[PDB]
Amino acid sequence: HIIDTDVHESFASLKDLVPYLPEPYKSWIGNGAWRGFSQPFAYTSPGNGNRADVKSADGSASVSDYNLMRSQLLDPYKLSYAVLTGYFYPTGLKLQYGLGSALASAYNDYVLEHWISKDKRFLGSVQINARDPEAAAREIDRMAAHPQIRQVMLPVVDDIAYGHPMYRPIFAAAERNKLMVAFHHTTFAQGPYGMGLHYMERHCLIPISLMPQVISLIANGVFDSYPNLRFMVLEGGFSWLPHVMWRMDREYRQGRVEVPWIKKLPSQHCRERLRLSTQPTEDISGEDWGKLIDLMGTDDILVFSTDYPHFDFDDPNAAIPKSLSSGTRDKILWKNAADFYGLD
Amino acid sequence: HIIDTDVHESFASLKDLVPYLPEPYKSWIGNGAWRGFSQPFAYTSPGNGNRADVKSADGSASVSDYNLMRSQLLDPYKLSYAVLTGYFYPTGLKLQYGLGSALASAYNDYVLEHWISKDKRFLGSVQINARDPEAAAREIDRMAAHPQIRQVMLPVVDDIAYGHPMYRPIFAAAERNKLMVAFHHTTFAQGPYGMGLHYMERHCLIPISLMPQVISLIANGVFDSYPNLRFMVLEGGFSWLPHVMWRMDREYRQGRVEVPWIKKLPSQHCRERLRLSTQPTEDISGEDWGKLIDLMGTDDILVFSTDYPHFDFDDPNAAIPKSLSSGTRDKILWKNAADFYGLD
Ligand SMILES: [Fe+3]
Ligand SMILES: [Fe+3]
Ligand SMILES: [Fe+3]
Ligand SMILES: [Mg+2]
Ligand SMILES: [Mg+2]
Repeated sequence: HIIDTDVHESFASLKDLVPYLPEPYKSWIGNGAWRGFSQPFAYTSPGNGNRADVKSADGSASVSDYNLMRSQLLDPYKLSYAVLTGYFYPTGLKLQYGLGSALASAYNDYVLEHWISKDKRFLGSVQINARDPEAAAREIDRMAAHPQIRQVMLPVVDDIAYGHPMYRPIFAAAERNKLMVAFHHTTFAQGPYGMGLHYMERHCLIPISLMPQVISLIANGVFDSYPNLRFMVLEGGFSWLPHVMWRMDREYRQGRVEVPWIKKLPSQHCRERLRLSTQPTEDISGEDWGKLIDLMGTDDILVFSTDYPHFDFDDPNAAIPKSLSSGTRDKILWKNAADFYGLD
Repeated sequence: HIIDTDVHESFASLKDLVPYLPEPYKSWIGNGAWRGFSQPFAYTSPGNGNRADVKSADGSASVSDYNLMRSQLLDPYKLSYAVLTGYFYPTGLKLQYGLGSALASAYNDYVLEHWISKDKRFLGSVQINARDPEAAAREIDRMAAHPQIRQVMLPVVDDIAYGHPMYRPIFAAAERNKLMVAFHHTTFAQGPYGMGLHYMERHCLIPISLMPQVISLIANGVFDSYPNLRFMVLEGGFSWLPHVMWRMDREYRQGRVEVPWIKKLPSQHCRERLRLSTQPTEDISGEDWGKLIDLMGTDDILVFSTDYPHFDFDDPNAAIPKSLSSGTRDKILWKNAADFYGLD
């Protein structure tokens, strides 16, 4: 039993969405008025962000061929489930919201037709344009129909803290439709002072772009006001979570006159309803895993992911220390995710 | 012994700096053309950011009376040394660099005459305007000649990552003058998406404004370029340091080719020359302290501080768990700081 919570599929070409777009957007994209995203840095690994044996058609760090994924990932590792978390994140567009929203819908149509419908091991994400939270809510209502769709994907761009009350229609729609919430960094993710000055630094900063989302959701009452949502943060690490939990607890105890809508200790909200992917490895010893899980106070929090097809892919047979107890190992590799997605 | 690495003294009024200012800044400040900083949020603790029993003359979260510090902190605890870290950080001025630098200089004159020269337990910090690194370097040259001056303060404002090469004259001047480097957050410290929406969330975010300075300094070669410098990050916590060290090590291994100037593993750099204060408390058990020290791989890193006179003052007799070994406790309470400042 293995569930993979982070897999990056994509179209082969941006014009694959033209059949799904209404005019004028259809003509804008068909005639080349916008050519898509191009990450604002050079990858320093061979393979251009992917493993060396995976290329997408448009060059991005993704996979555009289901046959390649099935033959490299799904079948060889005998995955029970693989969560498609996308890669084309229209929330990265900072103007022309009507365009970003039409791209979000068109992308979800494309993935349902050429991915999710091809394999029962897939669990799908609703991609959205979070800059129009009401349109995003309507796309969530649209796509929650399909029983394999299980979460909404909230992309971490440069300028959005998702606990801002502007975004509440998104979480209300997610809850309404029995979908969970997932967070993933974009090519625009940054620290307080930018992405740094080199690729290696930009990549060190990815955890720093994501810890404020946990802090934001809790301080602004997102956990308290949608009790049926669980929240999964992918690819930001987990070794920092003891500190984020203890810190939030201290600030809650000292400052609760200011935040009376928080009705549990932040650490308790997190143990109950926050999940963090294990990928990428920090190359940590087995006894160090056990210590960190102790400090977290539970083994319910970690979910396995490979992050196929990216360069720092986590081999399922080597990422999770086998010295861990069997109950904990089963939780990390599949039970924690299974409970998150309401499976079995 | 006990050495306090974080104590916030200030002037009683900004006009106290007039006697040290040249024209036209002398007249600007004396006549009230600028009235100083005023933090952009309401404190939610009784005490306006301070202990309920300490009030500064200008209303800021600091202490302006040496007699009060001596009888509330220096004498009652038998402090061997106290590091005056300031509070008024002119780097927060984002224009009129000439004025900002004259204020740094004036402030340093004030502190030497009315604070440092009054008590041999004080270690002093050079306050600067980091927006003009060449002027900042001349002020470091000017003040380093006093023996109690032992470090330069690098304030963490909203928009400065100190690893950017523009800042190298500051590190060059520190190393040349045999001073160390300390970082402290300002009232302008923030995360990637601002300082949040509540005071409690702004306070949660402080460690997020400080972790990127460790990442910036290492990735951009500050550690390797200035091997005789030691770096202290204050008030950011320390439970996050294992993640930051592990992450940076991982990024280094997979991306050396981009950063050949980094001659040691980031974790080794940190174990040897990065220090972190223990304040404020996260309320964690002695057992858990020992596990975190395990995860950093040394007990050389932590330095005690009270952060007098702030609301989350750490009492020297209760902040450091007693189940830790006496060696570790001695290192934390004074020996790590003594070696950092070149004392005893
Ligand atoms: Fe991923
Ligand atoms: Fe990735
Ligand atoms: Fe403080
Ligand atoms: Mg000196
Ligand atoms: Mg305290």
